[PDB]
Amino acid sequence: EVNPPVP
Amino acid sequence: TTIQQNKDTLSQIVVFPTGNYDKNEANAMVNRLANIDGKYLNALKQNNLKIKLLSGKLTDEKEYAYLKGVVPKGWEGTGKTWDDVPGLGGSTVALRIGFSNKGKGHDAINLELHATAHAIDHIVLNDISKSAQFKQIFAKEGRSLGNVNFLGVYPAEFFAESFAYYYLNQDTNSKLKSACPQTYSFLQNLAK
Repeated sequence: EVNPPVP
Repeated sequence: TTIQQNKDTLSQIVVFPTGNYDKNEANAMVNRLANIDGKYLNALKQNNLKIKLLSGKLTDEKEYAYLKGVVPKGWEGTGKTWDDVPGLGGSTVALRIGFSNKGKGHDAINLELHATAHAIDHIVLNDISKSAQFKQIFAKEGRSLGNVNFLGVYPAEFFAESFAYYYLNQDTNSKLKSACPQTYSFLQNLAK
């Protein structure tokens, strides 16, 4: 799984 | 001191890039990670989770090339893809040196703590951000930290950002306590 930071 | 121990634990988890990079800022990123409770860092070490610090784009790494041109979840409409995203967390952790601070291609309170929180959520805590307990806390307080179209919609993102607030420094820890008291108590008990 991958999660980005806050845009 | 516990911080020294945490820095030693991190010396077994952090991977520095080859070639030229900002060694001072990479050390600063590690020092900020050392504020995370040792229980989580030791569990990351035990699971051989590597925190990869990068001098280039995430998608230049072989393991993230499949994300080229892919718009991250919650980044719809920004016009950016993973190619432009400075950090990634989950089953792995990868971070661009120099992009820690809010506004450096992202609006997280701190890049490396937010990303590492995703790995702690997913690997160490078996996706506790999706648990019924956290979903009830997320339903009440998930729109109290700003960026409500992102933190207020994805509990894993609310968990990661709250985690980052809790551990970055005393100021952000206090802000979280005031804004999200149930989340704050949840994280406090999580570390016991």
